[PDB]
Amino acid sequence: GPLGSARRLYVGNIPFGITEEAMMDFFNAQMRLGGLTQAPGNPVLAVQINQDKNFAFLEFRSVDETTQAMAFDGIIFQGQSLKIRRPHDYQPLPGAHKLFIGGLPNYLNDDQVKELLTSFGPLKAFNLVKDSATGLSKGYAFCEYVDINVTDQAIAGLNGMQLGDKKLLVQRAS
Amino acid sequence: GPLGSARRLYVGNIPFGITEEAMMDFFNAQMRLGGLTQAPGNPVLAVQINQDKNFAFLEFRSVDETTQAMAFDGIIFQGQSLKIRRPHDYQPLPGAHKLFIGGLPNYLNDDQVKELLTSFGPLKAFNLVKDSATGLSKGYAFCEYVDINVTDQAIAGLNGMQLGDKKLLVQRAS
Repeated sequence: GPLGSARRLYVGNIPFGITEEAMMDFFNAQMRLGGLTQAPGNPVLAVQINQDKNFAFLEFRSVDETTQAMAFDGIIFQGQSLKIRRPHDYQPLPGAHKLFIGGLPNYLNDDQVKELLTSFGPLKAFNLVKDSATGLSKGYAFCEYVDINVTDQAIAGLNGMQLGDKKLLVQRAS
Repeated sequence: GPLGSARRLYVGNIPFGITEEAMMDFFNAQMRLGGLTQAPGNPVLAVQINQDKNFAFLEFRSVDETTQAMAFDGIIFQGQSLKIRRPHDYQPLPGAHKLFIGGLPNYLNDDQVKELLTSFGPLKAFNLVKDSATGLSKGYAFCEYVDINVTDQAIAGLNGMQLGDKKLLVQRAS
């Protein structure tokens, strides 16, 4: 559900043969050295390793320390660059990363506007704002990417871009 | 398998007539005497002796204790100085020869993908990655050959291979 999986992280590319205790000790040490821990003690409570598919799940004692540990993505552990991700059934709340897109040509329809956006990744929400009586586009839209990490990429790739006689605006809607 | 040779050592210059039990007793006693054990009990599980060529292999219960026993090179047994070495197939960096196989037709199952790989020799590890929900192949797999010397020939033979619709990507997984 909406509040599920908030204290766990997926860790991929773990070093071959590593133990759960070693992984646990490494992350707890890094949390402390890196200044990511928010109270005395160990933020990582447990590590569950799948040796066959070479991945682990970390369980944290708190929601906010789980979030902080996302910053370890790519950290090198016994020669291996670790892949750190949210669990697949973790989701931010609806609208958390809604985008505003302004400066669109009024003659473009929904699908045409969406084509520009979906080049960065799939969308879980989209609406092109139209005049209700005439059905004509007002030249701005909102969207949300399935993968929320795509949000900053769309902004970086589209914001301030030339588009016809306009300069496109793409920013977080709140 | 990979770690299997991480728990063995070669012993040379063994005196004539020595038994496997006497050798096992000797090394367990040495490990305990040196304070080199990381748990109660016996670190050496088994000894295999070749009387004709005057050598033995030791098998240990743990990777760390095997590494500790490297310190016994030159140790005196029945008046003779023993030669202690890693097995020739010892892997200093574990997983160095794990392969990634990508671009597989998504209808192929475990045995079919293995049939492609085993033409170059027997595997010690294999897994085809599947969607846990549907049980359907994601179109990539990992493996490890029993003989790591075969690895580069497999890459040479399989990488870039046209497989019906598909082109295979075969490389060290890292």
